[PDB]
Amino acid sequence: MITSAAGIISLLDEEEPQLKEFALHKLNAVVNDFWAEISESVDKIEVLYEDEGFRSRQFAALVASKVFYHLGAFEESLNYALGAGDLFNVNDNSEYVETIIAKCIDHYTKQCVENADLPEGEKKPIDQRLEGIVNKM
Amino acid sequence: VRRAAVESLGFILFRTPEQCPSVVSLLSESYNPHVRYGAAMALGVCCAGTGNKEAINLLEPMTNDPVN
Amino acid sequence: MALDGPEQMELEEGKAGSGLRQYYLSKIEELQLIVNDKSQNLRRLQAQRNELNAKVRL
Amino acid sequence: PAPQDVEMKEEAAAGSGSAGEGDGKAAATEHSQRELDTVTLEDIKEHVRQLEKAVSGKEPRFVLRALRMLPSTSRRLNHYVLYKAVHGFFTSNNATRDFLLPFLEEPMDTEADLQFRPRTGKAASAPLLPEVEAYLQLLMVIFLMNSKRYKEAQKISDDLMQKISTQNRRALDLVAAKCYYYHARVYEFLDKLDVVRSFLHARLRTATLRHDADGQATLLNLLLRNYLHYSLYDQAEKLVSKSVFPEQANNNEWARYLYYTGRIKAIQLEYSEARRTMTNALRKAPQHTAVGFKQTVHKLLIVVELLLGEIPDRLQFRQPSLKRSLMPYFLLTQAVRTGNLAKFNQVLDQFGEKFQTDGTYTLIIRLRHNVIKTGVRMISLSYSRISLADIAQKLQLDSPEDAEFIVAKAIRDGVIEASINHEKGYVQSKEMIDIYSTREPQLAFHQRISFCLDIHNMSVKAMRFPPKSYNKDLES
Amino acid sequence: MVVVYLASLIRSVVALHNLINNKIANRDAEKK
Amino acid sequence: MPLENLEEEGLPKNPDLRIAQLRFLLSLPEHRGDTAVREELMAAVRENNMAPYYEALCKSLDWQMDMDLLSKMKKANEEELKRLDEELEDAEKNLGESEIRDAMMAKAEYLCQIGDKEGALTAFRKTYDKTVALGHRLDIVFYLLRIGLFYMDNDLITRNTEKAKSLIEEGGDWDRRNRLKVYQGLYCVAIRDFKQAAELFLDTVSTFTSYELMDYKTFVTYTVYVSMIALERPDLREKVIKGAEILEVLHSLPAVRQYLFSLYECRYSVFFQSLAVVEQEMKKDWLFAPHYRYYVREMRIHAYSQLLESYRSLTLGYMAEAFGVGVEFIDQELSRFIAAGRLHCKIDKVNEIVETNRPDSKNWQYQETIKKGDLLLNRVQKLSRVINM
Amino acid sequence: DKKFHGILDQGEGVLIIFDEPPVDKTYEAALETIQNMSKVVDSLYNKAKKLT
Amino acid sequence: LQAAAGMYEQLKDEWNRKSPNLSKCGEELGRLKLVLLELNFLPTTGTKLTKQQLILARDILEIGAQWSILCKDIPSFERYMAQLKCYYFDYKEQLPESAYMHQLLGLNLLFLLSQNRVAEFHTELERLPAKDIQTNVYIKHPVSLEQYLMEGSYNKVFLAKGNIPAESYTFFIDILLDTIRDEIAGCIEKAYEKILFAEATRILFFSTPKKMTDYAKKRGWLLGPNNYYSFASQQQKPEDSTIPSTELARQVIEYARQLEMIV
Amino acid sequence: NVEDDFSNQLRAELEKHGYKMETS
Repeated sequence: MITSAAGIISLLDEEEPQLKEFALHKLNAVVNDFWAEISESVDKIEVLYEDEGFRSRQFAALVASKVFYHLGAFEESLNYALGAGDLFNVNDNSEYVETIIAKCIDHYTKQCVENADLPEGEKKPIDQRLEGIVNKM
Repeated sequence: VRRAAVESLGFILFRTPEQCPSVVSLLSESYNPHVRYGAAMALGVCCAGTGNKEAINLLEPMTNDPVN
Repeated sequence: MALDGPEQMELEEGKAGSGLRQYYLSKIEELQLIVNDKSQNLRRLQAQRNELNAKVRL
Repeated sequence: PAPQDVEMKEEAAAGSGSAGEGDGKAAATEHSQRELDTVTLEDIKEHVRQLEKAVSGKEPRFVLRALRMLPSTSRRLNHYVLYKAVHGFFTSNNATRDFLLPFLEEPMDTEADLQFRPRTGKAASAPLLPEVEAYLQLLMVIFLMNSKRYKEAQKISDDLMQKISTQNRRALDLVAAKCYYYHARVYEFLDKLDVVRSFLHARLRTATLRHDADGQATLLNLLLRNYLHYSLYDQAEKLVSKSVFPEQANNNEWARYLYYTGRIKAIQLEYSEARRTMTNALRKAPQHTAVGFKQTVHKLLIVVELLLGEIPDRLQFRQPSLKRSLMPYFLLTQAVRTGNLAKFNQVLDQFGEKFQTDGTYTLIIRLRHNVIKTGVRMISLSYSRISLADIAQKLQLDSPEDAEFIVAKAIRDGVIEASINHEKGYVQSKEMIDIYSTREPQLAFHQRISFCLDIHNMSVKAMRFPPKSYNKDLES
Repeated sequence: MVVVYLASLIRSVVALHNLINNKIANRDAEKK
Repeated sequence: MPLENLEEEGLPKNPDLRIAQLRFLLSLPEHRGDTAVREELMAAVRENNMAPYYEALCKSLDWQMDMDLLSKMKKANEEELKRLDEELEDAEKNLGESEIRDAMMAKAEYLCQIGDKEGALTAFRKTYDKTVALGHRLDIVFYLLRIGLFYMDNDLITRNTEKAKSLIEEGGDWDRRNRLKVYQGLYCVAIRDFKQAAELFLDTVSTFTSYELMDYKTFVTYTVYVSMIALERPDLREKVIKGAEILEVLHSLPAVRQYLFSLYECRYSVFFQSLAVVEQEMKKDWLFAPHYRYYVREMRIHAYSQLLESYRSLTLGYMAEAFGVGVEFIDQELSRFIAAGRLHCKIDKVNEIVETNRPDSKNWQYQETIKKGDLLLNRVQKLSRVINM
Repeated sequence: DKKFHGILDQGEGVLIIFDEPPVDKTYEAALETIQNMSKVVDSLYNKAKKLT
Repeated sequence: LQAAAGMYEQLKDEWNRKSPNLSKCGEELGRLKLVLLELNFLPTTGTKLTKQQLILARDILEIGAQWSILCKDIPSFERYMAQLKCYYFDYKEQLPESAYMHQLLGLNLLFLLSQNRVAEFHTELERLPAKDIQTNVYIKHPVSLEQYLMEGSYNKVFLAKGNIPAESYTFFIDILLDTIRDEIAGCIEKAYEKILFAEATRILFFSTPKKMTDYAKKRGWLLGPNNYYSFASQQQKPEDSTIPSTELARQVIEYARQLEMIV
Repeated sequence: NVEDDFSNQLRAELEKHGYKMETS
């Protein structure tokens, strides 16, 4: 509201997997209400996707992709959303963060155009999630 | 070469013929009346089946000019 | 569609496809910016040139 | 009275609203716009029209003259900005303070600017419809600066603006960037701790899609002040890292922006960087909305600069007509300059309260050191070897034992450039300085020469763009 | 800059308010 | 003669006797009939406080506003108006050039007595447009100067001075320049440039004839002191002290005669003592002398600098004796001056040597560059943002 | 007078005379540069004030 | 909250009311990390209702950060210190005020000076209002310590005060002295020509003269029974000098071509 | 200290008298 983000950010960092799981869940709803603190502090969220000591990789990844978009890097939001696996579908369902998704078709068009030329390749420089959004579209 | 170049543009651009009066105008301003003869041509070809408003007005001061 | 109104699905529902239209329009919005400044910059050079032409012809 | 007022109010409204609207409709063309929006548009909407002619609350007529927004919530900005006190925080109107609509007269004609109410009102995904409703929004909330009104925009009276925005235009954002500034101010003036962030945060997301520097930039600055005052130090600290601020930004938003950064730097212990940004802020906007802000700039100006190691004169400050805010400040300038440690810190400790609102207060403690440092600097340059007792008497140091230690601390930094002999009780000047050398005067000249380039480029680029535009469109 | 800007600044103030009236003039002038 | 008004005016303004001086001061405006401007004039005059009018009290009891001031004002104005009417009307019937001119010179002289600054410009211009003798034209401007000085605002005089400058050249009368020179000096003492004031005062003393001066005797006493401020010792020694001109000017200087002696002897001790006294006797008396600070600084620099410039060494004990000032005090004053470095000297208190660097090299010329450089640095940038918006 | 530009050393009883003028022409010009610019900017800036 | 005793209520009382038991603490350190899920729920979702709640929640957490200094667990203190940053001011007002808020702040501020995070000392300070209610007796040692240090005083940078609780305060006093002296020693290296054996205590801010000699082998200051460190140090400082061709403000060749280009 | 001139009138008088009696 006018409540500082600082508490949430500190929880992400902590060793215990039960704490981390709470931390993102709360972080996710407030993301629109407060970008400012969280945008520098995006680094912690990203690591949390990477750990395998943490159970909740898809949620962690989903949270970082929104903060990134907020900063105004359309590109970094993409990498993390593809990292999530599932919970890509939720970003799509929202329209004030359908941007990540719409941009994914955008990023795709570039790569596929290079592969397209001699056949109708998607080839090597595209991954599955990016490939998927486009054909669903 | 200046007069020559301007004509060929009008052919390339007639697949969006509206672009041609803008570009041909800039070139006609030049010191050489030579370029102007080509300018006239560029427009003509571009618009030749069906034209624009703009193409006709560009051509019109040159008709009056007394350089032959 | 809009840049507003959340709704469920995207697989083939088609609200997402319309929603992408609103983002397709953002792309032209990115593009409208480059184009206006290119017209203004061309114009800057034309003003200078028209002024040079006038002397030589004269 | 009421019969005369209504007529006067429609005629002024119509002229101003129609012009404002006409520029957005044309579409943003950056070079042309920059002159149009800065001097003309902002000034007529704010100072010239509202304040002069009939009363200073033209707003009850303003709703009926042209559509604000389709729900009756915006139409009832005669109950959300005349509701508080006696006709808002501005002069008493003759116009009716009523719920839903005032009067029932509809002078919305057939004219497009003058806009019929079902016709423009719908908050379209088209960029055109929000854009006219926002133009009308601009004039009401730009009054907020003149009025100094509180909680007549904290409640729905510019929370409403979010609902109008749907898709938004890129063209819209340059003008909307001015409206946003005013949304923050109303809460910030009283120093209310209510949800400034939600509206500003919402505006950030659209502005990034549209690719308009002015709108995204302006939100980062407002946000920075809201948090610092509030004592939510962490948010303010992080935010600065985005950094964007275009030249087509308004003269007031620039001066505000420079000041806020200046505070953040000064506590981190960048006295050097802090001094620079704050000095630029006073200078860059002489403006007229700046006047109100400038007094705030002068408070900070005197304390930062003194910590960095330079002294100014009390004489400089007194001469402008913003003199009234500089007055406690005259005692501080003199204290550092004479070399009077004891007078300077005691005065500042008590003064520290005022600064706390700003969050400048953490600096006040560090300021005790700087007077002794300034003092040592004049003595070191002047002399060769001068005895320890002489320095202690002039600077107004606590004892001769305090005096050796403190003089040493200044020395380490290297700006003083001396050595102090503790067991021999003199200070020696390592300075035997002169610019009589080989290359050294060029170095002095070099800074002046560097700075000139920044002016030259800025000048050249800027000079051609407005006359070529007017020939292009309306040359008057 | 200030010498060329002198003219621009003056044109700016007149032009903005003129902008809706100019549409009727422009049309008329252009028509014939 | 109207210049007498000023002399008297400095005394109630400064502290040296407030109350008694006020009656006398008030009388010269009382005859002229100064009333409309008088209330506005008091406020401006202040730069060491104390109003020359009854509209404020500062340091002591003020003299009252005489009834005579109001009565003379109304009577003089009524007369001037009757006279002028016949002449203006007559002017049309007859030669335009002559009749109006004579009428206008008189009308202007009364307006200047009230002290109406605006009434003085309007009256002046009509006479200039028409035929008028070059000597007679130039004389007129003197009144307009006297009111600006009277008002003693720096702004107002600068406007007058611009007009005066254009006009003197057209007429080409040297007798008239001398009266002009004095007014110009009077303004100069008033600001921070005594340096300029010295030149004007010296030239005029040698050849003057008693018109537009407040008292020759006071004026000669004052002239010598001002020359010192501008002129360092190698110039000062020749011109004032040993020169032919000072005898021709006549002597009324003695407090100042001793003052010049102290710099020449190389015995500074008596210079400083006299400096303190000179501020009390000359400066306060005179209306003109604000930003007193400048006067003090320069005089003190002159003494220090001349000894230091000549000598790269002196021993401390000798240096202290000669200067005649206390040790902490000699150091503190210098400390300000060394920073600028036109002197540029160190003092040892452990080696007992006072050293002078004495740059006449690249150092000297470069330091000035820096100071000027700062002022230029702010202006240029300020100009760039204002225009952009 | 500055007829030889030195300083008299009373501590050893020598007349030490300072180096022959070393001031380059560019350096002397730099002070001059500032006068030309200063006069212009000051005069311009007062009228310029009206814009904002 | 208050909820689930033996790592809520008991934790508080062992530092304060009762007598410290480290043995009991050690196991509660693991337990305390689990409880943070409920505790930090009150800050960063604050509201008017939660204003009473926040105080109660803070007590477990802050005492537990104070205990981490006492266990000699610096990473466990840092994790908990961090959550506590949100409590310094939160919401419109949640009442940051606690009876051990004053004890928590004393150790925090000291930790920051010891580390030589002087910047962090200032940056957190402006955030802190809610320490004015606490008052300065425990606080008075880090704020004063910083000021005197800033000033350059070496006889006012006391560590006499600041041991009035002293359950974890002694730890910061021991290290602060050592870090600050080293900095004072760098100062002296440039500052002063020669030190014998008997003025060294004060000037170095070192403990003994014996020690001044010890560091005189380590930083090669020594030259005879007294040091000559100043000569080398003092001489290096001038850098205002310019060697033929400006390279101080970029090399001359590149700079000279750039002036042309701006036109 | 706004202007040195007021203070200086006393300084020069005072300083000379003391200095003279002692050394000079």
